[PDB]
Amino acid sequence: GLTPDQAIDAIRGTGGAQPGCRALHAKGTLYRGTFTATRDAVMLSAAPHLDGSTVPALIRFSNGSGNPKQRDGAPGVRGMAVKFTLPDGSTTDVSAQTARLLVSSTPEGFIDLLKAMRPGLTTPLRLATHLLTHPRLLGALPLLREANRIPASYATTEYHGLHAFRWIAADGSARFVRYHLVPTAAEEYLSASDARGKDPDFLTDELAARLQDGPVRFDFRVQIAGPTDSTVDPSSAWQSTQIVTVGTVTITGPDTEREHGGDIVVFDPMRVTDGIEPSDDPVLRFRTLVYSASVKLRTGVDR
Ligand code: HEM
Repeated sequence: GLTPDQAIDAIRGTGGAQPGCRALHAKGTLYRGTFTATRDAVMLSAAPHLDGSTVPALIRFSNGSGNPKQRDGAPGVRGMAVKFTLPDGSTTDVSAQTARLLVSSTPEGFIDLLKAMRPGLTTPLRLATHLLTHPRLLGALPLLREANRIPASYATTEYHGLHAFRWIAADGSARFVRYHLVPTAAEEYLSASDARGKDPDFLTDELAARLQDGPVRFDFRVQIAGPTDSTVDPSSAWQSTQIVTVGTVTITGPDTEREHGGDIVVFDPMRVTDGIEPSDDPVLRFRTLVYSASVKLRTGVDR
């Protein structure tokens, strides 16, 4: 179907894939913190970072746009990606953003919507046409709106991993889960009016001041799949309400140790670890390949 390079082309054609920048989620900042799982998390997965010990956590908050100069006050998706360092030095990532469900069940559908939302030219028509070709999306309009809200702070909105992951415990038991990173701070958003007058990078200024005041916390919750919940379609709503907090990410300040010299920081949803396996999700599988392409472009090195 769609190839990694074609995805990058589509992204570039919409304003992303800027020189030296992540093709998408170009604008973002790194923060330092730690993660500690609840005592029962070990019953769900044998992953080392979920055994109750405290591990290092690198967090990047970003704007989904491919434009590194994207204004924070403009409508748009926000991202929160976390990289956990394990005892043996290896790392595992959790990638999440503001939409509750993926707009499409396939990489092809996603890219088509990305292009339909390209220049402001005839966007209304292009989007309308896309919707007629993608009925399911047309029936969840409120979710598309929710995904592009303007948060008062990166710390005052929630993020979702969307894809299902298979969590396997030491006893060999397994369950499929979807990731949700929820703030302990009250959720808060800005009106179009208030957002309009904000500085272009008001979210990073806000977060810097917020952290100076004290740590920021996000609870890591997993939604456990129900009997008819699809483990392969991230655009499909789940009926399960079996959602449990498995840990907390405590962020204490901006990072200054990473992305210097030749250090490359990439949050890949496929970077799992023992006790966690990716589902047969086509978008999930496609992402690692597209990210490798995006990284190669911004760094020059490939993997
Ligand atoms: C098939 C569709 C998708 C494509 C083509 C895509 C592409 C990209 C690209 C090119 C980047 C910049 C990567 C880099 O250079 O490090 C990126 C970043 C990101 N993507 Fe996706 N993505 C897709 C779907 C998703 C989904 C469904 C999520 C939801 C969890 C997501 C969450 C993120 C996040 C959180 C980042 C931020 C990375 C950071 O701050 O370092 N992406 N994506």
